[PDB]
Amino acid sequence: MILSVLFSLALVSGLMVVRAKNPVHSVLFFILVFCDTSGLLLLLGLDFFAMIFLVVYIGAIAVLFLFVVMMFHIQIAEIHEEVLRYLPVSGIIGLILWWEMFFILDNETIPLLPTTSLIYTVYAGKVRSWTNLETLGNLLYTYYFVWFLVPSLILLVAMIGAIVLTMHRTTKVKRQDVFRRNAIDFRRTIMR
Amino acid sequence: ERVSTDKHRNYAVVAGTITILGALGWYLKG
Amino acid sequence: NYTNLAQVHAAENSKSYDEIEFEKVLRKKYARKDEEYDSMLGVVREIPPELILPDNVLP
Amino acid sequence: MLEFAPICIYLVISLLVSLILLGLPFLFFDIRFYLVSILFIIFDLEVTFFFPWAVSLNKIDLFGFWSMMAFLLILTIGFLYEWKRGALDW
Amino acid sequence: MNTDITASTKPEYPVVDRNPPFTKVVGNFSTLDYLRFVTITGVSVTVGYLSGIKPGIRGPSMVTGGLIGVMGGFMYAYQNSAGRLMGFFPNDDEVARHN
Amino acid sequence: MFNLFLAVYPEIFIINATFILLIHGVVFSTSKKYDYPPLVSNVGWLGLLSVLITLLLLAAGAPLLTIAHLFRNNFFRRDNFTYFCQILLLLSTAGTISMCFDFFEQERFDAFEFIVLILLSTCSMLFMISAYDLIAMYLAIELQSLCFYVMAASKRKSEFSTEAGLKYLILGAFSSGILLFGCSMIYGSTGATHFDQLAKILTGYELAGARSSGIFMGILFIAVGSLFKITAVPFHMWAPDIYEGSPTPVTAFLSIAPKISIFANILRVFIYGSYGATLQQIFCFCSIASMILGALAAMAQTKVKRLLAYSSIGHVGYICIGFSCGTIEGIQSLLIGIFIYALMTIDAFAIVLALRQTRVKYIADLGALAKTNPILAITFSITMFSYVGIPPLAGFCSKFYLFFAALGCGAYFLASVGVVTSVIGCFYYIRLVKRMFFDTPRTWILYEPMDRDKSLLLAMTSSFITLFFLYPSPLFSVTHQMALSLYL
Amino acid sequence: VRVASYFAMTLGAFVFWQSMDKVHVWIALHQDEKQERLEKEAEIRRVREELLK
Amino acid sequence: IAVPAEILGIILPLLLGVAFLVLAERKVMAFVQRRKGPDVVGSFGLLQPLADGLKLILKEPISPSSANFFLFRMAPVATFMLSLVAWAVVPFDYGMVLSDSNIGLLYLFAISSLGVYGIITAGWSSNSKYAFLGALRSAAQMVSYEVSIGLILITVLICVGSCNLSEIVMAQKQIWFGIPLFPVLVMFFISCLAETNRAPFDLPEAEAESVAGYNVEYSSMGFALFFLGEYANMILMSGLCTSLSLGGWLPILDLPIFKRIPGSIWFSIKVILFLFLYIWVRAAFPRYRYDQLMGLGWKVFLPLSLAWVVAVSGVSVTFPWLP
Amino acid sequence: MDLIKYFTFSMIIFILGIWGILLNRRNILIMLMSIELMLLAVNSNFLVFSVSLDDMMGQLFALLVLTVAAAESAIGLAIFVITFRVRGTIAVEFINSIQ
Amino acid sequence: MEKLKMFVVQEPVVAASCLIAGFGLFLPAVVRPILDSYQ
Ligand SMILES: CCCCCCCCCCCCCCCCCC(=O)OC[C@H](COP(=O)([O-])OCC[N+](C)(C)C)OC(=O)CCCCCCCCCCCCCCCCC
Repeated sequence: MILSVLFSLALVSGLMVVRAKNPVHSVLFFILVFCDTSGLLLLLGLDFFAMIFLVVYIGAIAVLFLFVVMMFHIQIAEIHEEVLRYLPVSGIIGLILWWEMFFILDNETIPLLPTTSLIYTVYAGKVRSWTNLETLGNLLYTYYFVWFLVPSLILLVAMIGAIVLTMHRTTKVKRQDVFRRNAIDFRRTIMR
Repeated sequence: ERVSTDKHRNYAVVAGTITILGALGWYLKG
Repeated sequence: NYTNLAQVHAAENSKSYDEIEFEKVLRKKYARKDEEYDSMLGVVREIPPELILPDNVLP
Repeated sequence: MLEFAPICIYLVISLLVSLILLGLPFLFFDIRFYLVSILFIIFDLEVTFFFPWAVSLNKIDLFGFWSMMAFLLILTIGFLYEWKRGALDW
Repeated sequence: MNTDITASTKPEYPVVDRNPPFTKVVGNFSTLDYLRFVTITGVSVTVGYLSGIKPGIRGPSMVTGGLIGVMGGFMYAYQNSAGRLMGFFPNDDEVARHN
Repeated sequence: MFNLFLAVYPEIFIINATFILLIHGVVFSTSKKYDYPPLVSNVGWLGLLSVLITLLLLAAGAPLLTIAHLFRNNFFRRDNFTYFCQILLLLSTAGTISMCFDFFEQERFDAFEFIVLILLSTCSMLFMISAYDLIAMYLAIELQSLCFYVMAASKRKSEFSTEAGLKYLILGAFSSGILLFGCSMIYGSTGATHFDQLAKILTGYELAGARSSGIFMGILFIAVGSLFKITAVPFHMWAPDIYEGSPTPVTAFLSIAPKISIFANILRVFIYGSYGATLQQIFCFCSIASMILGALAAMAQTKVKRLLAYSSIGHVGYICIGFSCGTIEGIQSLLIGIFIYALMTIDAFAIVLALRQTRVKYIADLGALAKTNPILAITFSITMFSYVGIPPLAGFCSKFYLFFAALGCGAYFLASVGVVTSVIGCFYYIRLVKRMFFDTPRTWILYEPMDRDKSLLLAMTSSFITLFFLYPSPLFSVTHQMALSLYL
Repeated sequence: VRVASYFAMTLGAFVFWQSMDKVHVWIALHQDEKQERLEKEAEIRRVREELLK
Repeated sequence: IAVPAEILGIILPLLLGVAFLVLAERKVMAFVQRRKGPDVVGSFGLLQPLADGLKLILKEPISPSSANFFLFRMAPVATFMLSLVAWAVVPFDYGMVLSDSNIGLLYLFAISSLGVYGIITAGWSSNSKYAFLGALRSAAQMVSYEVSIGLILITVLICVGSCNLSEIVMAQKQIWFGIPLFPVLVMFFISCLAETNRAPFDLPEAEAESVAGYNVEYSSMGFALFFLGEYANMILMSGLCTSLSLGGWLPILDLPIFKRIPGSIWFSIKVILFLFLYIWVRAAFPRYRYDQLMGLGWKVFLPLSLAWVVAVSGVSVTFPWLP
Repeated sequence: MDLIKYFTFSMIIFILGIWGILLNRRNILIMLMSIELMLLAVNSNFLVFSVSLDDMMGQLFALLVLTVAAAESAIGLAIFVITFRVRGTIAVEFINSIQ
Repeated sequence: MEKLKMFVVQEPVVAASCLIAGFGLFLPAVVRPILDSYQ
């Protein structure tokens, strides 16, 4: 029930992202759907992944989108189009994708119909319960270090591109210097 | 009066002669 | 106007080897300019007075 | 989990008290911000990678420690690029 | 952390040692490996000098080329020495020395 | 350096050289002691040197790249196929770096970050060619994608460059999302990410059935992503616009280098792992569309860069017929076609950069070139005829061997469509040759001479193209060995 | 006011998700019949192949 | 059930503590400045927070009508939620936690990350562009110093194997981590000073100066909620400082006379010293320019935090000193 | 049932991103947002598949996809900023100079 | 040496961070193998 409420809220927030008139409202509903996905991760049991979704998606990427959207100051009728015309094609494509989801579910993943009393508890792996954070760190830093070092190159490329694209140093503006003599030693002087 | 006063150019010439000697030795020993 | 042009020509033609080489280097380096990288760096790259032709001979 | 239900109830109660506090009186451009945000993204990813490494230093050996050091060195070169280019200045 | 040195293709020459130490591989450097290192470093320094004339940084360009060439030449010499010492290359001289 | 890393000396050296070049360029370009020198030429020369050195490392250490087979098996596997693919990729990168030097000085494009991104993207393509997993594949693809985003949008104030960067951005992100969904579907329905595990699970059972519907969808979405990466007509709409908008060195690099890496990746993920007739049918349809619409659209084009983009799309369609046959001869034909197309594209873009001095934009601009620059006119006409597939030149070798693979393929429809397209698409190459040689325009566009860096490369490439029919045995044997070594 | 509309859309999404649960239950129930249909079709193909051979 | 009772017993005393914290800030600043703070509203001014709150409640509200009424009203609500839910995890003694999350540190880091949205929306929803610019500046400053704070958290996480504050303190049992990492504690204190826009790095409170702030347009209760959120965050980060670098509910030297004190008293005392340090630094120092503080955050504290992370990791890995 | 619900939600989010791209013709930032929604759906699918299959590869690759998505968002917003500065507007009809 | 002293004066914080990072990398690079050999 809580799962159903959570992804109902997520679907509504995503629909508001799609059909929101104001891009700022779009960013806010994007934040909301990220929060709902984090709640779904709590339900799944991936506390670390939910927290990092919050930190990165909610924090970093979403403040980036918010900053750029607000700083643009986009006006209406500059980004504005009637949605009724595209409703048939959107419905057809969504129906095709939903039918494909139907076919995928109908064969591989069969839902279970009603259980708790039949749960066999091993008790062997519970003596030292490894957390998701702990297991992920162990694996990612011992035995998959290449797939961890490669994203460092991706981040370096992103930083280099961001600088080479959005850098503009002031051509002629004075910059304060604190290393002056009066700041360093300041020998006292008089009129005499 | 009979000396080249460019340190960088002198180092470059030394490196070029070293390169030529190394390439010749590599060819002879290969 | 031709007196002024003669002054410019004499000033250009009375240069020794060192001045010719220096002005050739300056002209080659200032022949073409990039404004994107100059703006990124925070530089202007002003034309030197050596290559500034006197206004007496300019339209 | 089983510990985030108190967090959810705390959030609900915080909403209630904030709404009550609001309703009590009723009874009576610039690229520097973008660059800062990009640096935020990069260093959030850095800290996100630090967290599991810091937790699992006891299991990962010098191999893991030096892998993290190489990751930092790859990303610290980017920080030197930031410093020398002028992205850290305002 | 477990590490395996086994290669997919079998060496075509007798193997002095499968996983020689770094110091042993460095000490295995023959005159040919030194010539490799010297030639690569000199090529890099010359290229750096010839390319840094236009920007105006000849010393800095030679320094950068020197670091790049030292790294590349040392990597190439170490590669050749290790390939010889693991039997991947015609290691007649150190096979005779081992025998 | 512990002995496992013998398997990654080329990549490690190229990464360290990229870092050193970045540090040197920044520290001596932000220097007030000098006049803030344009370090693009120096950094490019040092990057070309680094590319040559890592090429030498990879070539000489042929058996040492296999060291630590099981240790690296999680991330990548190296063999003769990857060895030759990486050799060709390094050669193409070196040629692209060498032939774009004169663009820097004349066009004032003095950002050494371009060369830094060249090196980083080349390392990404190296990792991609070596890659043997669904994770390293995605990481390398995304690394080159970000590099190419920055490359296309490199000219900040240029409206064309910004628009091309935005378009390539959005469409590449869409393709990355689709490919990611495919990887997710395969992982969920298979339990495996390593290519060996996928092969073990998938062999013996067709992908068209009630079982493994999720596997089929994942494979199809990954194929869609790869097809976008190679500009097939169902997903080609980015190639012409970004190829035109991005600076000419950027579009030359985009047309030359990513093709071989993406196609080697496709061979290693599809021909080995998910080999099944449905994938070859998908690529058959994609090849039909690619050839037909490339010819049709290039007939209507009047700009050199757009015509080159559509020619690239058509030749990708031919590489796709070679793939969609998917046999030993089919894969050998694919490799032959990739090599020949890379050589011809290097030739054509070297000539274009040579004509970039006077800012050539339209096909008519190179009119009356048979008088001002005769030998250049003959060279470019030879390149155009090679693109056509005229026998004495190199392009025809790949052409007829693709058609032979298609005749032994059983795909008579595919071969007939390909040959009809070859006849149809000859017209715009012939129009180029007419513009150089036949027309007598009222006014002529005089073109400045070349640089030696482009001239030597152009002479070597033209000699290779013209005189390839005298000795194709080395390339044919190498490609046959690569195709055989794909499996055993 | 948009808060009421947002909550109405939330209730609509909840109803849609209960409908999705209903169709999932329907698919879980009606799977065996599809299985015998597929078995009959496979038997038809096998008989056709053996008659061709 | 008992969970709402515990939540109310955490929330209401937190509001009382925030009120008496602003009163204590006034008193300490006045005593620093050779004067006496609020002393006329009740004995020693103890009823001054009550009088201020009652006046704020009784003040008639005004509606800016900024065409963003919902976002204008809900931003202080958002920051108040964030402060409270951040306080939902901080321990006070052995077993005084609501959610004993194994990822408590990252939870607090995430909540601190979410804190910028209230100010950003407050600045945007306001009609004036000065408030929007001030909100952007404050958001960026909190961003930089939260990056630094996260690096300090990583240092502490290197020191202690676990990620929950209670087990962090149980490891603090020996040496309090402040003796080994006093410079790290100092950097964390300055970073949290710049995180809450308090002491130096005080942009929004420089209203008399040209920077203005994001609270200019806000009415009585909006301003009150923003102030309550800021001061609750101040107390929260003082508690974080004492749980990270002072051992939380742990006595000094483990003497048996010191163990008679419950331990919650110890945590409260340490938090009080940290709040006194907050007011001390605010009263004793001038404030930084925006560019100066941003450059200091991105060039002085980030490299030092990375270097300290590396140094602590190297010390712990080399020797058997690892948990 | 839980796996069915999670997979259905992820597929619905993917379709919703597709719908965002479809409907937002004159809006480009929302197209990028729909792409990011596709990325989020992919991450959720990987995480739920890892949980269901008791394998850690899904978590590793979801973390890597998060890093890549953050980097590509940084690059994309850089492109957006430079484009908007070049042409002074974000309207699509000003980004149709190539045809 | 003189240039190093000038740099340390002009930028003390970066020099301190570099020294701390150098110590942190130096402990496991040398002292850790030394202790491993000693054990
Ligand atoms: C026991 C059953 C009880 C009843 C249950 C059903 C209740 C009704 C559910 C449908 C929604 C009704 C309210 C719609 C309000 C729209 C307001 C509007 O124009 O907003 C503008 C916004 C655009 O933003 P905007 O910026 O223009 O906002 C302006 C908002 N107003 C008008 C209030 C000022 O439109 C949208 O966002 C598009 C919404 C489309 C409809 C989405 C509905 C929710 C999802 C439904 C899924 C399918 C449900 C049925 C399933 C059946 C079984 C398969």
